[PDB]
Amino acid sequence: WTNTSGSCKGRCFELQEVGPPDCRCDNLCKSYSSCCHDFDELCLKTARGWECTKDRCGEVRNEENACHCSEDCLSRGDCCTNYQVVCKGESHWVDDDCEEIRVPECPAGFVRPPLIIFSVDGFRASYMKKGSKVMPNIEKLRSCGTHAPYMRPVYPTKTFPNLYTLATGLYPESHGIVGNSMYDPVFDATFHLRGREKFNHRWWGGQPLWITATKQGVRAGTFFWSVSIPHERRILTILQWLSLPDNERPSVYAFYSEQPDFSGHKYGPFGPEMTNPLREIDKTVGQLMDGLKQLKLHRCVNVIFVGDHGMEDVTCDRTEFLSNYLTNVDDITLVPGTLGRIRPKIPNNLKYDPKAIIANLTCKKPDQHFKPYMKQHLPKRLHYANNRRIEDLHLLVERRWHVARKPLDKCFFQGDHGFDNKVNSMQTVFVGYGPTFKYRTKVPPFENIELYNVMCDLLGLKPAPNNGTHGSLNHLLRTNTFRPTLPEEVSRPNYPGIMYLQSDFDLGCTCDDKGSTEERHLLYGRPAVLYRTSYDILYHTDFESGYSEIFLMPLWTSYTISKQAEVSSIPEHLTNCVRPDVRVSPGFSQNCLAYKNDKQMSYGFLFPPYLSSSPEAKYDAFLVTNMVPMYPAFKRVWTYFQRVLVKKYASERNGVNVISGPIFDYNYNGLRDIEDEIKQYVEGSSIPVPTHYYSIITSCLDFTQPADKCDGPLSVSSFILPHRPDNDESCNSSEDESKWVEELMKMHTARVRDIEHLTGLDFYRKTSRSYSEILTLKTYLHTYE
Ligand SMILES: *[C@@H]1O[C@H](CO)[C@@H](O[C@@H]2O[C@H](CO)[C@@H](O[C@@H]3O[C@H](CO[C@H]4O[C@H](CO)[C@@H](O)[C@H](O[C@H]5O[C@H](CO)[C@@H](O)[C@H](O)[C@@H]5O[C@H]5O[C@H](CO)[C@@H](O)[C@H](O)[C@@H]5O)[C@@H]4O)[C@@H](O)[C@H](O)[C@@H]3O)[C@H](O)[C@H]2NC(C)=O)[C@H](O)[C@H]1NC(C)=O
Ligand SMILES: *[C@@H]1O[C@H](CO[C@@H]2O[C@@H](C)[C@@H](O)[C@@H](O)[C@@H]2O)[C@@H](O[C@@H]2O[C@H](CO)[C@@H](O[C@@H]3O[C@H](CO)[C@@H](O)[C@H](O[C@H]4O[C@H](CO)[C@@H](O)[C@H](O)[C@@H]4O)[C@@H]3O)[C@H](O)[C@H]2NC(C)=O)[C@H](O[C@@H]2O[C@@H](C)[C@@H](O)[C@@H](O)[C@@H]2O)[C@H]1NC(C)=O
Ligand SMILES: O=C(CCN1CCN(C(=O)OCc2cc(Cl)cc(Cl)c2)CC1)c1ccc2[nH]c(=O)oc2c1
Ligand SMILES: *[C@@H]1O[C@H](CO)[C@@H](O[C@@H]2O[C@H](CO)[C@@H](O)[C@H](O)[C@H]2NC(C)=O)[C@H](O)[C@H]1NC(C)=O
Ligand SMILES: [Ca+2]
Ligand SMILES: [Ca+2]
Ligand SMILES: [Cl-]
Ligand SMILES: [K+]
Ligand code: NA
Ligand code: NA
Ligand SMILES: [Zn+2]
Ligand SMILES: [Zn+2]
Repeated sequence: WTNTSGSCKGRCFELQEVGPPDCRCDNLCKSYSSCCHDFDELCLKTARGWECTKDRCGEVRNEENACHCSEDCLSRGDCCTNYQVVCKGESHWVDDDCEEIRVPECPAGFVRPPLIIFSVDGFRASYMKKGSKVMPNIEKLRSCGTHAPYMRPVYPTKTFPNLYTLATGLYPESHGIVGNSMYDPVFDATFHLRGREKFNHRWWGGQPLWITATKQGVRAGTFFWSVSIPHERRILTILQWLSLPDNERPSVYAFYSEQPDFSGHKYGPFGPEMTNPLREIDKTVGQLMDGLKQLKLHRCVNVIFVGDHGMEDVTCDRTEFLSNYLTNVDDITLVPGTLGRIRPKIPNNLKYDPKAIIANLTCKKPDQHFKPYMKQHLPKRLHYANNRRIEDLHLLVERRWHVARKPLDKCFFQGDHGFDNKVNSMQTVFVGYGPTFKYRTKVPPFENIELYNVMCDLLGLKPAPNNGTHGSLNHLLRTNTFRPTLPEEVSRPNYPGIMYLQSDFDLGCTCDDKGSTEERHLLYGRPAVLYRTSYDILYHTDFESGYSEIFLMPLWTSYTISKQAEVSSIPEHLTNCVRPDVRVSPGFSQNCLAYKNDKQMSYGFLFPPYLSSSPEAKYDAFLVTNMVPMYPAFKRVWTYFQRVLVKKYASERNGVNVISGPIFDYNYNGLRDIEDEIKQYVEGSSIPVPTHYYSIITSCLDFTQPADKCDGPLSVSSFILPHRPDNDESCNSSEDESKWVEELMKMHTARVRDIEHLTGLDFYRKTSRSYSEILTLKTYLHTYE
């Protein structure tokens, strides 16, 4: 119980959090039904509106007014934002020329620039194309400050997962807010957009920016605004807090707008009804900038104008129904819409057959507008699996479409979001303006998981452990850049020489018949191994590898293919050639007998014999130390990549450096598995089966320079292919590989950083580039939009 008969007099929007039985006056009181009886009348004043008029200039202060035009209002920090414009002949901030901020220009008592996070819900990246005619304030921030053409949100491209990702620097699978709605099987409770369940602390993991701030003695403003508090009041409150004494004043502030998301759902992103809501948000930005200018803070504060996700054209008519694919939809619960998550209606039903359900949802209609996946098979770039709240069965929905259980479940909407985070329509905005951000600078697109580290740096805070790559966004900043340190190598390699004779081996294999290796094939230095293990560096004419004695295969295989390289076929008599490696013991080698016995498992090679520099060098590609276990269905993908696509990339990019290898992620946590976690081996052997195969393809950004003679920045594209026993994911896989393999690889595009987490390897340790630039390169994701 709370005594609401108390009063908010002189307590409106107080920073001290009050709890029952005392009545609250803070912004959050509304969502706990604990505001004092007079909160609306004292704290949500609307009298005379939000703008000063000429007749109000120099007025005697009236406490009933929403905002003031009295001579004392600047010293009290509660002027209407246009006070100096109307009463003192000042210009609106938007009308001022763009002037470089070389150092913060703050009033006395400020020791560092405050940070204001201006969050806009559903602000699609392409809305910026409307320019100054629609949004002059936002356009000025964008062109005068630092901006990206777009920022990549996290999957699902929904509000609660993305806002909490912005606050923590974590993937939803780690922070726990995996959707706008979610069922936790341990709690046996459901989190919803509406209701009280979401207010329970048990759902919210990690460490949000406001907690990081308070734990390190930095004061934070609210990061939650009640829908009943109008935007003009949110801006005035922030300005009032910025006017508090030095010992009370917060260092970080957040503003939130439900728009343009609200109108986006009603009218779609291309709707003519979108113009007025965008003009209204721009007016709010204008009030904040004018408000800051009159308080002499417009060249003091850092402003981050950021969105949570974009908006797509989605209609009721474009809905796929599970009732058209499955006999009994009454036995299942579906999280529907722009994504699908399926689980049995009865939480632990033994009759629930996910295998039969997936089979009925796989390639059943030619233009099917969704694809089913067991969560561990989802593209690794989504990082959407390691949480009990994520159902095993997932449906990736095609952009512009919805999925529903049955038809029973005019249309209420014309727009929606939630789709795959690489989708153009889901892309959102990023603008950084102020003394710490760069002046009139465009930066390449980046992921929202990276902002938490930057916000910590802008506030002098040590970030909590997160999924960002600290230093990868250093190019956005004038100052407060993070000096990163190269991770120390944990395991030094062995460099084995010849220690065995051909006669020492009995592997059941048959075969009919250092130097400059490092310089040519290892262009960016040796990858470092960041965990404790036993491995060997093996040199060859055409490739170099880091061979694991534990996993009996390379952790990585590195090779360079020039633009002029010749592709050759494997001679008929060498098709089944596998040769013992005299540098590696029989006890630390794979064997052909295991592969022959295993009627479901074949083998591939990491360095392809097809790309050998000579028939003599080709024999090295058939070494037992270059072989890896591969399902025949996967070999169709792998062989096409090696025989066709590597040469294609070398020819188009002027040579390529390729690093390929296995990945073991049986527990789908996005991290390298330890031995005990491996759940599949080649029949009757200790040869582990990878869950995935990666490749990192590097070349010169300036393609007029060959990959092996690049003087400047690099260009990279990578992938993490699922090692599957079938090609059920690719509906057109019965056709030639030229019709589907590339499409599959593009879907499984990845960052070098994703591969580093999955392998415990550290790449690009020896380049002529700055470490900050290399960190940006590692976070790059090649999208095929
Ligand atoms: C993205 O970045 C994060 C953060 O660095 C990485 O996640 C971390 O991984 C390490 C190594 O696996 C984990 O440490 C292990 O776990 C415990 C400590 O765990 C407890 O204490 C920490 C710190 O106080 C706390 O954050 C943990 O919170 C988990 O559990 C809460 C209660 O259930 C929950 O609310 C919260 O969301 C979080 O759940 C998530 O993590 C667990 C695993 O911990 C996972 O099962 C679950 O599905 C969620 O994803 C927890 O109380 C140590 O004793 C061990 O020795 C070991 O060191 C960290 O706990 C974990 N941190 C977080 C915040 O998840 C990701 O790996 C990285 N991803 C990639 C791909 O790089
Ligand atoms: C819920 O709150 C009501 C409103 O009170 C205000 O808000 C609360 C949260 C708190 O901040 C209060 O201080 C605010 O007044 C409560 O009603 C009030 O109850 C108090 C008594 O508990 C009343 O007081 C007296 O007011 C007189 C003036 O009108 C004073 O002269 C008097 O002072 C004498 O007594 C004190 C205490 O011994 C001495 O120290 C002094 O020297 C002096 O001799 C008191 O201060 C107040 O007037 C009430 N306000 C109103 C508007 O009625 C409410 O309390 C309940 O209801 C009231 C009507 C009484 O029956 C209470 O006994 C009863 O608890 C709160 N509800 C609950 C359940 O606690
Ligand atoms: O329910 C909501 C919004 C509810 N709140 C979001 C959080 N919020 C707030 O002020 O967040 C501010 C904030 C918090 C954090 Cl963690 C981080 C930052 Cl950078 C900023 C209050 C309003 C919603 C929004 C869009 C939707 N689209 C849709 O289909 O359903 C929707 C529901
Ligand atoms: C998968 O789809 C098939 C239809 O293609 C379902 O099988 C049919 O079920 C009905 C009963 O509703 C029978 O009358 C038909 O004879 C069945 N057809 C065939 C070809 O067997 C099947 O039930 C679906 N499975 C699931 C799990 O939904
Ligand atoms: Ca319309
Ligand atoms: Ca793992
Ligand atoms: Cl959801
Ligand atoms: K076999
Ligand atoms: Na509230
Ligand atoms: Na197929
Ligand atoms: Zn949103
Ligand atoms: Zn929305």
